[PDB]
Amino acid sequence: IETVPVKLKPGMDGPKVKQWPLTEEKIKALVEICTEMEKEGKISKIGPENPYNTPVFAIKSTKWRKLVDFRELNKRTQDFWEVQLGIPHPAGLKKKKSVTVLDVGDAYFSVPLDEDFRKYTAFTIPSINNETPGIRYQYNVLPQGWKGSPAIFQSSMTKILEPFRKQNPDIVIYQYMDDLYVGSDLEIGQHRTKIEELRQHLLRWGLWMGYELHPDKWTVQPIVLPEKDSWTVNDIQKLVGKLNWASQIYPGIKVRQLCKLTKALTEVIPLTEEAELELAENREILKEPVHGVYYDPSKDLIAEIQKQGQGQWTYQIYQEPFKNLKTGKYATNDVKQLTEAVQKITTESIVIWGKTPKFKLPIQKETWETWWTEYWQATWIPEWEFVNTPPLVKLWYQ
Amino acid sequence: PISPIETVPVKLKPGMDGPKVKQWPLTEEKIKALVEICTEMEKEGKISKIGPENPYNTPVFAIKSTKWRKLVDFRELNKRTQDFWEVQLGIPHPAGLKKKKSVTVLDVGDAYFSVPLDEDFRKYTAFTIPSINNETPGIRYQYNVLPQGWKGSPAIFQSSMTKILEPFRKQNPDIVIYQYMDDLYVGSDLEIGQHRTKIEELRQHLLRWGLTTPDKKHQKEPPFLWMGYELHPDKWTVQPIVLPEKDSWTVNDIQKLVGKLNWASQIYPGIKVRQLCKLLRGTKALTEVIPLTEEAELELAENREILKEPVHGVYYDPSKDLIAEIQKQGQGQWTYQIYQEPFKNLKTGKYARMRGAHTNDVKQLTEAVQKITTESIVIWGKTPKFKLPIQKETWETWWTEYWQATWIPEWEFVNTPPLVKLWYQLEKEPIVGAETFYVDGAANRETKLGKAGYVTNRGRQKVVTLTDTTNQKTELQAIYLALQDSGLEVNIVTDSQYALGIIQAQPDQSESELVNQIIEQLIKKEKVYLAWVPAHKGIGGNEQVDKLVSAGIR
Ligand SMILES: Cc1cc(C#N)cc(C)c1Oc1ccnc(NC2CCN(Cc3ccc(S(C)(=O)=O)cc3)CC2)n1
Repeated sequence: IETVPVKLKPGMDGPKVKQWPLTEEKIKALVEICTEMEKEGKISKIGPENPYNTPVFAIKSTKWRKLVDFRELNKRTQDFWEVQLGIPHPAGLKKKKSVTVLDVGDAYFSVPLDEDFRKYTAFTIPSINNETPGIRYQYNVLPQGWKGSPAIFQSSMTKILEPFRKQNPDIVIYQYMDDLYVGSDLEIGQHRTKIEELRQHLLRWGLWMGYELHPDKWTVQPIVLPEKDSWTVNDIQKLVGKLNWASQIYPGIKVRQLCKLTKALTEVIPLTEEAELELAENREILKEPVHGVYYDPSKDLIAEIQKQGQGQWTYQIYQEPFKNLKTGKYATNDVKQLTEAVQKITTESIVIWGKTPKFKLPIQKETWETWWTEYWQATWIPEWEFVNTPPLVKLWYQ
Repeated sequence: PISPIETVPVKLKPGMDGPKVKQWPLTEEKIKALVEICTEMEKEGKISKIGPENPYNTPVFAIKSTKWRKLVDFRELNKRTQDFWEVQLGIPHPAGLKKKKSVTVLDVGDAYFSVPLDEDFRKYTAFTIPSINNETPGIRYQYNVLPQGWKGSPAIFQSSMTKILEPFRKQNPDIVIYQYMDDLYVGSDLEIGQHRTKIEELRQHLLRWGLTTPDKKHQKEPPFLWMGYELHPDKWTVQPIVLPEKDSWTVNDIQKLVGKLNWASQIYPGIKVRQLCKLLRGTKALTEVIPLTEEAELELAENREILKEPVHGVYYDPSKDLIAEIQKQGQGQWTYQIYQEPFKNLKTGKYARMRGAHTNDVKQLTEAVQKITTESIVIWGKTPKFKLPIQKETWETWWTEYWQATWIPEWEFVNTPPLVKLWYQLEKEPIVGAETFYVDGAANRETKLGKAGYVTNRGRQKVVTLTDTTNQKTELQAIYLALQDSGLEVNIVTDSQYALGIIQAQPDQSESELVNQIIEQLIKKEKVYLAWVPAHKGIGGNEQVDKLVSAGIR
């Protein structure tokens, strides 16, 4: 086994990312993990000649797991993992009755990493109250979290999967970062049996959400128009505004007749013939997907989240603003619920397009940066920005 | 000596070659001094004579006082040399330090000159001592050790020091060593005799690695002054703060005052710097005298009272819990204390930050909690239990209804007035028996003239003219009008999301005069219901205001 040469491009320097302060228990957990990885020769202590840095976190059941934030490196290594060695996405995955996610990141530890690239995988275990310099390391093997790891390994993954794929032609396997996405139209019992069969194939070779995923059942959350016995001026105004913003997305939406009826908000106005028809006609448009919107593989996916109150969260995935590719919902505390939603939306985004979306988070940067790791369970991290949710967009999406 | 430790491999920046900077002809005194200084360094193995083949050069200078010092200008080589990892991420806070029975301060002798340089890099440190009037070839020398003023020296010295200390640290886990530049701070719980022996063991381990230290008769004693603090055996404080008595304060004097107060605020509770910082606004000459406002004079007097008596801080005990308390000490001003045992503070602090344009006390307190949370994780690696001047019901009513996700760790209400409260609450549904004001505002983008007005279900109409205003301003002046000309209960319809968004967030403080005028009106009212409609959609009421508001080109 020999190394695959990795390149960033003629330009573009490596990552120089700050390490967010970690808790005592998280630091200790990392030193235990890293001492074992050093001994096993997976990572090596580094000198100051390596100016690079990638953040590290410790996540969970009871056992601690090391999570490296390779977002900057993945961004800076795009030519390698995407254009040069791209893993193709199957359109069939989203159509399967049941999809199973299995962690395969332990396979990357058996493969060495290009000596000339190693320096870019530099990370720091910080010390409490800056009392000690801070433990510096770099990877010797393909690191979990880096998008270059499955790009290099794909050739070895194909050999492992070759018999299982031949014996099961209707089963679809997709490799995304440290996970395998296994889809089938089989009955749940048979599906689970085939998952255990695949685990054994991986055992030789050395290897929110729920038990499985059901993407064939993934329906969009339609923009809901209230069904009222009595309608006040205010009710119409809310309905006029909601439909007006929906007309920007859905081709065919009409407000004209509803607009036709200086009055007090509390005053009741009777529901006219053509407006009742318009409302029923718009209702039918919102049920079906948006006409004219298609996924551009060269464009970045963007996701917006709205806190709906009472443990309810709404979300939309788009490339061009308000042109929705998917809309949906998620059902103890605000941050815990939000991290659960982010992970769920990312899991769907991977299944459907083979890419993660950039999140527009309705939270203060600092609050999120402090707490996200406390509830996070995924091997990956999506891109995120901190946004102030416009008050209207929450109301328009229920 | 020169440490036997393996060299750190150095490289130049990718597309760069070593410096080839011409040596300027120097004075005879300077040439004499440099030769003298260089001969002693060469004899110690710090530098080595080189041939004419080496093409790299860095300029040298000599400055005098009776002693002469060698000054190498590494500006060019530093530009060409690679980047290095940051020496240290931060400085320890005294509040985070655990009690240690005995303390010794050791200083490394000729630190950089005691650490070897990468053999492959040595050539780049080449310098020439010019001959009298540069007539004959000069004396060519290269560094074998870390040169003073070179980019890689601070990083390479610390890593070497960290590598050297590693075996000692492992062999002595109960001993504490703090590395900072040429200094070494050793602490232990061992009794005076046992400690002094372990110090010597360390000095001997350091000598075994080419590093000299001062002997037991040269070390520091009484109350340890470290990094701007006074470290006593069982307590800590900041170094003495002299608040100068001045009849006239220059920009520079105020700048220094604020820094000294901000430094004092780590242990002195209630320190305020707001009114003094207001005097720093305006960008004036540093020597310029600024007349103190009554508010600043009052603030300076309140600070002088806090600093009249010395206040101390306690050290960290990992067995006990961390408790953080916050108090509102004016508008936008927040004060905090962190302790383990009631009122025996580990540290103190303040928060005053206008995140965005408009805010309320509930948002400000949450932001203050967040600032302390991060701070606590840095200093102690854990979050404290908070004691807040807000009712659990005020917090619950706020967070559940607010669009933003807000989560604060384990906390309890403490009745320390002023209390955090919501000054007004907007209605969930429209009000019956209340006048509905349809408002609108439109300003001419060229003439800057604006028109704010309203139309009501009760028949009332009013239009006012505004000078040098934006559309953002007119839509805001329109809501202010509706609040000014209305009674205790009101319904307000706007086509501005900007105005809606601000008002919906329940602000009680703002940068804008208009917003604070609106706030003042919102508190007075008994009931207010704010609604939004899309502009230019032919909506009854909205279309009526638009007509009388757009009149005069808009
Ligand atoms: C950052 C730092 C600065 C100085 C200095 N400078 C000394 C040391 C070892 C130091 O590093 C650390 C690391 C962990 N815990 C502590 N614990 C400290 C808690 C405060 N004591 C204060 C103290 C003062 C005098 C004596 S004496 C005069 O009794 O030996 C004992 C303790 C020093 C260790 N200090």
